[PDB]
Amino acid sequence: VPKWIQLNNEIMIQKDGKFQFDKDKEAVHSYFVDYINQNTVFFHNLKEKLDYLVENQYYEEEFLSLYSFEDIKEVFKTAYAKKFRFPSFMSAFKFYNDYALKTNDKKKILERYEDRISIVALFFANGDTEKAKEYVNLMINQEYQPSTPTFLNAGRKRRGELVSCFLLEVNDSLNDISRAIDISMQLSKLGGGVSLNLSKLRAKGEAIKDVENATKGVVGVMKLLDNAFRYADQMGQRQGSGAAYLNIFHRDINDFLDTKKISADEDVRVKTLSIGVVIPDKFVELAREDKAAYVFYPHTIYKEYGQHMDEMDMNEMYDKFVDNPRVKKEKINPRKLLEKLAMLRSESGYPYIMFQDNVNKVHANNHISKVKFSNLCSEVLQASQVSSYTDYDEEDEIGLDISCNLGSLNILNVMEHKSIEKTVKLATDSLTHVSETTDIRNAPAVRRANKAMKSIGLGAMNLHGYLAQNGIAYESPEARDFANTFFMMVNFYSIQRSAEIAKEKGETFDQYEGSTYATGEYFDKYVSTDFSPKYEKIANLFEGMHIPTTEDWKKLKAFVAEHGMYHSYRLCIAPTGSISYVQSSTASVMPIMERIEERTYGNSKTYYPMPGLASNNWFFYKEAYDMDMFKVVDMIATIQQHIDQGISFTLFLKDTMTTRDLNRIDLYAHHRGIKTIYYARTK
Amino acid sequence: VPKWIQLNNEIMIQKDGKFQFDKDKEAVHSYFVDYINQNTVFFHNLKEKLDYLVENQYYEEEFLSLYSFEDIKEVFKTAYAKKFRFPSFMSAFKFYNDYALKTNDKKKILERYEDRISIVALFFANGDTEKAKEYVNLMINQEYQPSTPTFLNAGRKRRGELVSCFLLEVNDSLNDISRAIDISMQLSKLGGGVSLNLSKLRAKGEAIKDVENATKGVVGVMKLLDNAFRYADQMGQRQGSGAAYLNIFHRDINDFLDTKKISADEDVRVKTLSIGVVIPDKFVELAREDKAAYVFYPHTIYKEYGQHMDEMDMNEMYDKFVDNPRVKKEKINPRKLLEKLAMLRSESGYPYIMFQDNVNKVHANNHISKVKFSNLCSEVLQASQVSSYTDYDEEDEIGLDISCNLGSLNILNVMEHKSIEKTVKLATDSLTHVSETTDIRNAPAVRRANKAMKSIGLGAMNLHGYLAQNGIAYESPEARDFANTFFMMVNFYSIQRSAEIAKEKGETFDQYEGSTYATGEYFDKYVSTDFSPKYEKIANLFEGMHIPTTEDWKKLKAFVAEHGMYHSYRLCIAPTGSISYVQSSTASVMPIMERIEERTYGNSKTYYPMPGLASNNWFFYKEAYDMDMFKVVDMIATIQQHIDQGISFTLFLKDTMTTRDLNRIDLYAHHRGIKTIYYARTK
Amino acid sequence: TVEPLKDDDFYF
Amino acid sequence: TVEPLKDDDFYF
Ligand SMILES: Nc1ncnc2c1ncn2[C@@H]1O[C@H](COP(=O)(O)OP(=O)(O)OP(=O)(O)O)[C@@H](O)[C@H]1O
Ligand SMILES: Nc1ncnc2c1ncn2[C@@H]1O[C@H](COP(=O)(O)OP(=O)(O)OP(=O)(O)O)[C@@H](O)[C@H]1O
Ligand SMILES: Cc1cn([C@H]2C[C@H](O)[C@@H](COP(=O)(O)OP(=O)(O)OP(=O)(O)O)O2)c(=O)[nH]c1=O
Ligand SMILES: Cc1cn([C@H]2C[C@H](O)[C@@H](COP(=O)(O)OP(=O)(O)OP(=O)(O)O)O2)c(=O)[nH]c1=O
Ligand SMILES: Nc1nc2c(ncn2[C@@H]2O[C@H](COP(=O)(O)OP(=O)(O)O)[C@@H](O)[C@H]2O)c(=O)[nH]1
Ligand SMILES: Nc1nc2c(ncn2[C@@H]2O[C@H](COP(=O)(O)OP(=O)(O)O)[C@@H](O)[C@H]2O)c(=O)[nH]1
Ligand SMILES: [Mg+2]
Ligand SMILES: [Mg+2]
Repeated sequence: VPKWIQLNNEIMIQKDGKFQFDKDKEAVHSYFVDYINQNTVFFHNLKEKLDYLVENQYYEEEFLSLYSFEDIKEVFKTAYAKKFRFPSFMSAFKFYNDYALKTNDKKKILERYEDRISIVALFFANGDTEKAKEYVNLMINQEYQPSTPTFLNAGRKRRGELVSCFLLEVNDSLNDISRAIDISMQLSKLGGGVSLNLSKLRAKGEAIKDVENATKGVVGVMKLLDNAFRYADQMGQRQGSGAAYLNIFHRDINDFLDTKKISADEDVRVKTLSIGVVIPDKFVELAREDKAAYVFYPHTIYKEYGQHMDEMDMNEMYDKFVDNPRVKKEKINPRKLLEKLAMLRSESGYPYIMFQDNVNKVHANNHISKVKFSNLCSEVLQASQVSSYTDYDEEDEIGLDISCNLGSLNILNVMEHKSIEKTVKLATDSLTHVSETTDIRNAPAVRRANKAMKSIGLGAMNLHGYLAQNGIAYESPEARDFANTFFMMVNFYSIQRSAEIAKEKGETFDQYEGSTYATGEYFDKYVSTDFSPKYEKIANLFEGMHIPTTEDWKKLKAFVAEHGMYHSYRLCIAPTGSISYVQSSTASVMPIMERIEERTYGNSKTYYPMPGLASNNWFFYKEAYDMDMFKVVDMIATIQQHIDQGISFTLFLKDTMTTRDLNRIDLYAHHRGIKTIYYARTK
Repeated sequence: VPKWIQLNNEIMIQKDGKFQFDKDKEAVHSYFVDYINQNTVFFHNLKEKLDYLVENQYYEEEFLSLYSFEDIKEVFKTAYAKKFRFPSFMSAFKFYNDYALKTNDKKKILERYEDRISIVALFFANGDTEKAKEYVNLMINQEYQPSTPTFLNAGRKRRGELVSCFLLEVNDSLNDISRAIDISMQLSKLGGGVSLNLSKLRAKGEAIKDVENATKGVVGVMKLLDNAFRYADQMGQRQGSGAAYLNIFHRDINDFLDTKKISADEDVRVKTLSIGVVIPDKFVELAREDKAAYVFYPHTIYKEYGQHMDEMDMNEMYDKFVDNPRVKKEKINPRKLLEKLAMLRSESGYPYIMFQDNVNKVHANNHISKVKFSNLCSEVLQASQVSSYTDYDEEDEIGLDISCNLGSLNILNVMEHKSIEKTVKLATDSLTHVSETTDIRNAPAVRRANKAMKSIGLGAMNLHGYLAQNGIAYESPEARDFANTFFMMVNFYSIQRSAEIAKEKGETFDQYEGSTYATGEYFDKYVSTDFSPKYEKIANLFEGMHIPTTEDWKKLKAFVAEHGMYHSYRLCIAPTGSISYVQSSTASVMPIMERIEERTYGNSKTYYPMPGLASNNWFFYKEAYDMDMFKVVDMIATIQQHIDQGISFTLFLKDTMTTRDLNRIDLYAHHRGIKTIYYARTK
Repeated sequence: TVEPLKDDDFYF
Repeated sequence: TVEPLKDDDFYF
């Protein structure tokens, strides 16, 4: 075994009844000295390194040409002036195995952490030396973390897309379905995950040009999408991941769920296609009263009313559909469907549960469209318009398709530096640059919506790490108070930066005037309620930082009304997975699954304690499965009220908790305002 | 049991040791009197019938508007003036179960045979009453049978397309693969079989933009196309049948062949994709000499030479590929690969063996393109150009994708009427009309090739039936002499009609000037060799008919040089396994599989004696399995020399014969000039 | 288990 | 029944 791995295994070797947590720093030192410093290509100067990387098609030349070499050298000096040291071996291992640039033969390492960060900052700044140095300070302090696509591929020629997600609306036509397959493959080859809304597709047994019982339902389209994502497997290095979302009132909802059953035959089962279920409040009401529900055939509704099933408010039009003889449906049991959802999530973790009315109750851009579906990570909730892809040599009607411009704030490092405002504004600027520089030619709706909506996703991570390292239990009300204050601050400064960008560019996002930002309805709870901490301990955490008040929110509302808002969406909390290791952070705002992660790499067993774990804060780092899921729902809903998009909310379930417990958690999440539920992780 | 089925069941009940073949006429009479007349809705006059069918979306009003009602009435009268009587129960059963128009509830019969024929004739004539009556006489005499799509869907509103088959060239890109999937689903929606050329797709383990060993080969595309055809399976009326063709020098040839293995896992196994293998003469040369052969990576050849592997001459470029270090390849054993082909055909009937050099040595349009693959029935051998489908908002380079409009001559009825010339010319006119009226908006290359090439397929059937009813053994040299003479006359009159159409319309098919028709190379063997019958018995069959002599062929060659040719391709012999029953004809030019076919439709077995089978000609109707396959190869090669496209040549093998016998038959077919081999049926 | 829902799991 | 090609089968 290697020396660093052997030293890492001494974490679990307990002496005097305590874990040898100090051995981890020795593991980082051994790892670097024995592997990294030996297998990193070193050049006589930064000029030679840059020439080698651009000439050998490792870096793009366009973004480096915006700076003189003096500016680039100063930026790299700023990155290395911090003298950043990885505090855990797993952080360095993750970076130098996944995100560090390597030679074409993968034998050596071309990029350090201070090199990847410098290149990403130079990409973000776009010719500005001071902005590049600010980004370098932001990332080397680990206050803000660009998403895995953005961090990996910024300024590199051998890349994919910096966009993490692609949310596609699939219209009810063979041409539209074929274009959905094409766009799904063209966006999977770019690396980003693709989510598709299949609620517009007509159900099984529907008519294709007045011949009845002709359709095979959305399950055939899921088969096509699953094989399309399998084909676009990105070399197999990361398997093609795709999501499919269906409204729970869609007739195919039972067959939609039947594909995730283990007992399901290979003739119906889909493997690479994750599934999500969109649940309007009407379904929850029907389940609550234990009255028979109806799943409708979408094409009958489209023929009768001229509008798609998912474009109509089901809370208002459910009765109209039911008493309509020209609308086809079959009676179902909403409580039986809820139990089926609970057991499917217990067995496989699917489907993602999207509470449509919870999303659209506080959705700012309902005028553009209601949020009909979420992304593969079940955290992006944006307005989308379907695209009517017509026959060849006929002009297509291009709609709006959602894309992830993701970035995560490290709550621990953000609040240690007392720079919530600066970090949020710089992250918003970086995400704006990523959205602007994204130009996807094979996805027309994605490109059009990226140009028009200018939506970005600014998430946060290391919530549990910050709370445990500050002596706050995740389920404690003080933790919820801190999350309320912190995410209200984040929302305030994200809105402020969006309005500042709109003022400086003279343009807002498309159809901004109809949004609640323009009408001032979005800021109602912010100008009516004070989100300052209610606990003295929590208020001390924000000391040295100006917490926005009701009057400050009124000034921000006036500023937005006068100048507009550049981004339709700004905040969405992604799961923050493999990049959380590099930032030495807990994943997302979720609680930690295990105090010490047991990971297998090759023939070695590697251990990763969560950052800041020690004897004093051992019980503050409570495992997620040990937590009360209701209090985690409370925490997320406290965070959710300050996030305009959704949060990737994973349910951590014990083996002893039945499907009724999972359904209770789901219904409490719906009752508390949770927008989406990502996963049901059973231990 | 129905009375007609019970009377048909009396065929095998032998009295006096002889089959009761006279019971089939009783069976058809009972069928009509007790089911068809009772379940046929009758109108007071033809005006009421036409009005009801047009108003109820059964007929197109456009094609009936070019005729005054008196003209349509007289066309119907001359259709019923024949007083056509079906000779067998199976003919009427097949027609009134598969092609006769029925009401929306499929409970009553709206179309007689004479009404289907009248409607198809009125569609063919396009405003000409005399031509409509000529078509009516042609079809009611059963001299010419339009293909199943044409016969079933001519003049109907609830119709797909009149084209029986489509051939798509798939280029080596994700855009082209996605568009190929889209076009395959669109054309399967239209009801026609789709064949795809996967030889341009780069091999498994190839590089995608400097990313090496990332491709899944052609097998991933086979999985995509298989699921596309399953999805677009014509709603379940008939399972979506698609074809994939790959050159035998493609690297994925073994993976391509392994898809049909029973032992193959579901992750590599296709189920609705028929597979075909294109064998150049170079492969046969390598197998004969037992030298180790190399299958090549297509993308390496494209990078080195700028042309796709199937676009270059294998016989010339093989040594250059092998001696090229930049062309990646893997060593195979051509004889072991031939044995694998033979065992695959023995176990499953796949692949379709296509001898590329046997096609291109007599291919008239090699200047346009070599024939790189065949159709789903391995009989459509036409030049095709690949379409370079670019990104969205980028103009695509549309090529030529083969569309085949099929039609069959009933050799028995054509010869008994002594009307080879008139039948061939009228069939050519009808196929030209079908090609002209056919437009496909979702397949740009199919539409472009239909407009430019104007290629039609005029097949033939009831060869074995005519020979046996004339006391000629199918394997006898007299049968081959008759096939030679009859198909030489068919080719002569097809060329004459094509030249007459080109003269009347003033236009030839695109790139006609570079074809052998314009240069006269096509007519060399016709102006040099006399194809009159060498046997007095065969020559007596053509009594009262002018057999084209050498001087007549010289005159036709001069006429073609002066006026051109309207159709790039005219003759192609399809299996015609379904319409053969209605016409009381043996399927294709193939020998009969069984003297009395046993068929189960429901809970009752329905025996079908061969057309004209009796006691005096029992041994002339020799079953194809008992026949020498070398003699059948000789027959097909005699026919093939007068057919510009291919022939659906099915190999009928006994279980006693090994894979070496199958390989011997394959190599004899290659040596005798057979272009394609369809199936290997084992008894 | 597969414990079914009751009327009291829909109010909190 | 796999029977190997033994040559003389490519000549007729
Ligand atoms: N714990 C660590 N985390 C990250 N990088 C490390 C770590 N330990 C060593 N390195 C890397 O290895 C190099 C040499 O390791 P070492 O600890 O001996 O450095 P040093 O020269 O003593 O430190 P300094 O430059 O801070 O004076 C460092 O410059 C750094 O790039
Ligand atoms: N063998 C058959 N083939 C086709 N149609 C048939 C056949 N037998 C009966 N029919 C149909 O049933 C009807 C009644 O049969 P039948 O032969 O008694 O009629 P028909 O017109 O009086 O006969 P004929 O041709 O001797 O004048 C026919 O007009 C025809 O429509
Ligand atoms: C994207 C992708 C391509 N391919 C294969 C199939 C196509 O025939 C082949 C062509 O891909 P292309 O789409 O042409 O790749 P590219 O144009 O971006 O780069 P390059 O032209 O240099 O190749 O790649 C896969 O097998 N799987 C995949 O996921
Ligand atoms: C062609 C085809 C369509 N469909 C379904 C999926 C599509 O959502 C739906 C629409 O297909 P369309 O392409 O819209 O077919 P159409 O326009 O002829 O039908 P209509 O005019 O009645 O709208 O039909 C299948 O399920 N299988 C098929 O093979
Ligand atoms: N010399 C060198 N510097 C690098 C390399 N990669 C990143 N750097 C950083 O880029 C900055 C420029 O260093 P350098 O060109 O050597 O400046 P110099 O000391 O004045 O010669 C330094 O702060 C380095 O930390 C490399 O491969 N070689
Ligand atoms: N009357 C009638 N004739 C039909 C129908 N379908 C096809 N036909 C044929 O169309 C032709 C129409 O001629 P018809 O109107 O009957 O002339 P009539 O005998 O002088 O009244 C006839 O020869 C029929 O064989 C139908 O439903 N009713
Ligand atoms: Mg449609
Ligand atoms: Mg390409």
